[PDB]
Amino acid sequence: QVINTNSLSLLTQNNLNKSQSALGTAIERLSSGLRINSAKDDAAGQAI
Amino acid sequence: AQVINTNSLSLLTQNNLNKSQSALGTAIERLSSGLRINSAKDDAAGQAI
Amino acid sequence: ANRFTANIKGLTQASRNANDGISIAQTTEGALNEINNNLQRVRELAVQSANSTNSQSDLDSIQAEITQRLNEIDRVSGQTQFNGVKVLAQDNTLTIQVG
Amino acid sequence: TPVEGNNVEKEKAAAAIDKTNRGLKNSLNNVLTVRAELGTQLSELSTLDSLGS
Amino acid sequence: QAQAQNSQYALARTFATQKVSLEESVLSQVTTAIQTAQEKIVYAGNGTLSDDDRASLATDLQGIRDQLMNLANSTDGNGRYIFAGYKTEAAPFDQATGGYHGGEKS
Amino acid sequence: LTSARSRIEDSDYATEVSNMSRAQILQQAGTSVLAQANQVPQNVLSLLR
Amino acid sequence: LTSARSRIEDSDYATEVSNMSRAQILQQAGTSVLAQANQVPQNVLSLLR
Amino acid sequence: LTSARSRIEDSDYATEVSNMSRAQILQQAGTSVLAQANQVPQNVLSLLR
Amino acid sequence: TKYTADDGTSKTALNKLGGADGKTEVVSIGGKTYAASKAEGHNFKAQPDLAEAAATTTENPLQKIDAALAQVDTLRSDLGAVQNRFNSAITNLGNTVNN
Repeated sequence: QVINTNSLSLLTQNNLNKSQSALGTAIERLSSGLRINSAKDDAAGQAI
Repeated sequence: AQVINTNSLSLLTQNNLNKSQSALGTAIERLSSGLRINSAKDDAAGQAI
Repeated sequence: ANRFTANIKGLTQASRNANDGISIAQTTEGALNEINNNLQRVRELAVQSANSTNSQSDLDSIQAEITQRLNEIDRVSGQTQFNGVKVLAQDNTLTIQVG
Repeated sequence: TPVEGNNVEKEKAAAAIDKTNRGLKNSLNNVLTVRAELGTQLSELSTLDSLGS
Repeated sequence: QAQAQNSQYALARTFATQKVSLEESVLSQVTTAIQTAQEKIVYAGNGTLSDDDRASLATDLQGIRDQLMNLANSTDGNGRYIFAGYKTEAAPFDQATGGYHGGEKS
Repeated sequence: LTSARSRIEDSDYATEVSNMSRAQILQQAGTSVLAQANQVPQNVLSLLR
Repeated sequence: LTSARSRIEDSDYATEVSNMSRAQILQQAGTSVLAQANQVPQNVLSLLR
Repeated sequence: LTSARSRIEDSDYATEVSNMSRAQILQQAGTSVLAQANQVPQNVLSLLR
Repeated sequence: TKYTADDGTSKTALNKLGGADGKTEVVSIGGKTYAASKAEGHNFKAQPDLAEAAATTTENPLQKIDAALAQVDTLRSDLGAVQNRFNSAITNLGNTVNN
């Protein structure tokens, strides 16, 4: 079952997506100098 | 166990950083103002008297 | 593990609440310091006033200065704010959630 | 609901919030219990599948 | 069966460790609280603090006392109260008077 | 007000540096694992014919 | 009365200078140790799998 | 009149020195982060081919 | 002296001589006496809590000032204590989240 065999691969991929998104957010904040780059960071606190 | 995700040790270190941060802030504040009792947070009874 | 996660997130936001409280408290402290200074100067003027040597025009001048101090006091009372909400325009009661 | 200046409504909101927290915690424990039930089935099925082959 | 027994003791050690670590930290906080209380009492000794000054000190001590009350009724990572002994389901100390209601059997 | 805004807004040097490190290391590990997963088929490919 | 007020209010040049020194040294130390802590997980990465 | 014009015109050296330092620090942080950013994503790919 | 009066409308009142000196201008609404500058343009609809004009040389002023000052300092003390409670709570929260 290439899919059993590829279950492997596809699963492994998903995890990379999660890690990569986290890295993107981290570098974004580290570059900008702010925790709140968009209202997607903190919706209510952003308004405040 | 060689854990990746949590890295508990760094988390520990950050606390020790914050405590020192607070100490240095208080020292700079008092040394610049020339007063021990800058805020009312410092000494309530001292404030009043 | 899921319970641990829940408690962790709750506690972090509660810490942020504590910081909200420290912020509002410190703004109030700042305003009250100025109230105190004005009151001290007012006591100084009241001390001056009792001189029987003062002529009535001088007393009127002293009254002018006192009135301006009181105007500033009411300004401080009404107009100070935090986040858009006024703090001292009434006797007020507030609970912060720290747990 | 707006609350500034008015009494009662701030306190009513506070009590509602407290009830909210209690319910959320109890619900959390309940759904975790459901997870435990499902898990109890899951690996038992896996082991019985191996036993079956 | 011997290996499983050893695993059982391993789990027991894990679950004891998690609780004891917490209690240690909380008691450390309690200790620093009591130390600042002692500090304040020394101040009360000064026989030249006028009445309202003594009342200010009293407010400060009230704060320390109710903080200690917070610490006493603390809870674990599940929700149970630690210092209640066997009766983990209820806060052990009365908020008002400090009377104890939890278990006596450790 | 500046202090309060800072608390709401600003990002933590230490925390985000640590998170970036964790993410990079997990990324490397994930890719290497991915290569191994890709090899997994090759075993069954080679043995059979 | 001025003298008494001073005794209650003022700060000590020397004491607070010393406190600032302690806090600064602690801060630099903590930052260095934090860096090493972050490094360790990459050591475990050195497993190369 | 001179005092008034000065209040309107002059730059406050303390505030401007502070601003300059803040901006310089941000510039270094941004440059280093950018350096890491270029490498990490694209580089990690080559490990797979 | 003109103002937004009780009912919600804009009304005017004529001036009168008063004051501890007795030579300053006062104006009255509903039987409460005010000095012109304080009252002028005032929105009495919204701030009925507003000071009146004086009648006499205020005997014993310093006592009154001092009692007010004592209340101020009491409140400042309480705020400081509450701030310290918050700091301790923050410390504890950090420790607990780490654990």
